[PDB]
Amino acid sequence: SGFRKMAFPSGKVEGCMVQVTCGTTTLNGLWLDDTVYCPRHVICTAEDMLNPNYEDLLIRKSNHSFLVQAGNVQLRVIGHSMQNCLLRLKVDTSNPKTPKYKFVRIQPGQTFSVLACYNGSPSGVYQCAMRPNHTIKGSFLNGSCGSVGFNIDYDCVSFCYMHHMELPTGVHAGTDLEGKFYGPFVDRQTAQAAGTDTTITLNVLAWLYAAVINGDRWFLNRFTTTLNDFNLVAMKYNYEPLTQDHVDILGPLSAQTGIAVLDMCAALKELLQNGMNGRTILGSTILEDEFTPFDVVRQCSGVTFQ
Ligand SMILES: *C(=O)[C@H](C[C@@H]1CCNC1=O)NC(=O)[C@H](CC(C)C)NC(=O)[C@@H](NC(=O)c1cc2ccccc2[nH]1)C(C)C
Repeated sequence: SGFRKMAFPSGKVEGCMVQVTCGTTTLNGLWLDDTVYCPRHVICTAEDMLNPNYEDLLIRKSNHSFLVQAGNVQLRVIGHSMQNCLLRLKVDTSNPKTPKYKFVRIQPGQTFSVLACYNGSPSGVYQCAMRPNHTIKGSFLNGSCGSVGFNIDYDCVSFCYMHHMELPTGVHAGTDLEGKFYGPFVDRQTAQAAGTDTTITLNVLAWLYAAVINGDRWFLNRFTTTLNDFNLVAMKYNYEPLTQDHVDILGPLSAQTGIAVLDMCAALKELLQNGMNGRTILGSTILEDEFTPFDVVRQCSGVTFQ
């Protein structure tokens, strides 16, 4: 029993973190086989960052403009290219600790673990949700760029995020491991704001199913609702509309609890309209939206506390 925001064991990823220096800028890189991936703004000076032309900045560098350090071992750069907002540095050694891996671009609402690193050295692990507005609420200081987000399936690390910047509201933006940003953001120290955000309805619902699987039913009710009548309540409270696809995804959790999806939607509508009345759900006083249906099935027991 219990329910916590759980990150994946970070071991396979720790063995891939290195340090990349260029000029006076130092950040982290990701060392898979004979390539190190890192944000391209590593090549910027402080004044380059306000309006950089990376194509022009990069052609002014050679292989030995880049210092790559793996623990105490220096790695020699033997090639370099720009892929979108990343640099790919080819090195003379292939990482013996390279795990089975993929590069994946995640969808909004999905979760992943972040390994926060400084100077190529892991320092912390926590779980994040890609928000609807394509930011994450991370915890990043100076020197954190090149930290990666990932999921682990079996033995395969699915890298899905690399960190680049912090927005004025204190939230974070970055790219997939092909260098394409999530959201409309660019790696420039310009005026850039997060779009308005929304609550991830599919995740709130999945977490109510988690609460029932762990033996709590106090928030349920005798009513039901149509998809359309729920979405009028969703609009009022700044929740994403629920689609038939979301209902289908919640199918297995509905089967393990015997609570029909639209019956749970009626429960949520009631929670939104009436509040929680000083009570908690899985230890929380608010409706939690950073757990996917996959997160719930992963963490919860397959047997309901009936
Ligand atoms: C990576 O090393 C570093 C990590 C941030 C430092 C603090 N917390 C972080 O996550 N990222 C950077 O330094 C960015 C460099 C590239 C984008 C070229 N720069 C920033 O993150 C600054 N970036 C902004 O984008 C910014 C400032 C600003 C002011 C008004 C309106 C919009 C707006 N965007 C940060 C302020 C540190």
